[PDB]
Amino acid sequence: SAFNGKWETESQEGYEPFCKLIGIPDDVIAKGRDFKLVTEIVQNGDDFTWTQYYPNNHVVTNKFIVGKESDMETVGGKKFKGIVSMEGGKLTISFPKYQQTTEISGGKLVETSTASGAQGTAVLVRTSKKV
Ligand SMILES: C[C@H](CCC(=O)O)[C@H]1CC[C@H]2[C@@H]3[C@H](O)C[C@@H]4C[C@H](O)CC[C@]4(C)[C@H]3C[C@H](O)[C@]12C
Ligand SMILES: C[C@H](CCC(=O)O)[C@H]1CC[C@H]2[C@@H]3[C@H](O)C[C@@H]4C[C@H](O)CC[C@]4(C)[C@H]3C[C@H](O)[C@]12C
Ligand SMILES: C[C@H](CCC(=O)O)[C@H]1CC[C@H]2[C@@H]3[C@H](O)C[C@@H]4C[C@H](O)CC[C@]4(C)[C@H]3C[C@H](O)[C@]12C
Ligand SMILES: C[C@H](CCC(=O)O)[C@H]1CC[C@H]2[C@@H]3[C@H](O)C[C@@H]4C[C@H](O)CC[C@]4(C)[C@H]3C[C@H](O)[C@]12C
Repeated sequence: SAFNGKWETESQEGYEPFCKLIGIPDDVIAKGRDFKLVTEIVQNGDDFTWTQYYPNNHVVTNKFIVGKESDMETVGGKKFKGIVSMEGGKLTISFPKYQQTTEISGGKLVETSTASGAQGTAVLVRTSKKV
């Protein structure tokens, strides 16, 4: 039940280098920095429903079972299959060019992603507070 509830972005460390690495144009990075994503999580043990509230009523819902291959969807609508493991309370997914670790730390939702681009890699640390 640890991840349960509604969360709101308070900080995004590495935000601009991360966005720059993955092709986002600089003008929209500068506009995008003040956007604070709201996340709603229903966790029933190993069963998760992860909802992100993007601009313009663009609700992105991902459902998964921990340690079991699950159908997932990106912000752009790309469907893919993935496995979210839990390692000491930390949710984790790994691809050859992408990794994410999500945890509850100091009562906050902390999301750490790493991506490969042509320049090298970039790391984003997003921290959300409970609403
Ligand atoms: C900047 C933009 C806000 C709308 C705008 O300014 O036009 C926001 C809305 C959706 C955001 C993207 C989506 O959240 C998907 C990605 C999530 C990653 O954690 C950061 C990069 C990432 C690719 C985001 C970059 C940027 O913050 C976007 C593109
Ligand atoms: C990689 C992508 C951001 C870039 C994009 O939109 O293409 C983001 C948007 C939604 C994210 C997923 C959703 O938050 C649902 C899952 C949440 C877990 O905490 C990690 C895996 C998890 C399956 C995430 C993997 C990945 O970081 C996703 C798919
Ligand atoms: C590509 C997709 C169209 C649906 C599809 O073809 O599957 C479009 C329509 C809705 C768009 C999203 C929404 O308009 C909300 C966001 C608006 C921002 O200007 C860019 C990111 C943003 C998160 C968009 C990403 C992407 O361009 C979406 C997902
Ligand atoms: C590898 C995986 C596809 C898995 C599958 O084929 O089932 C893909 C699906 C959507 C991809 C993500 C999206 O294309 C958006 C991002 C694009 C950047 O150029 C790399 C990171 C980035 C965040 C991608 C990481 C990774 O390559 C993802 C998560």
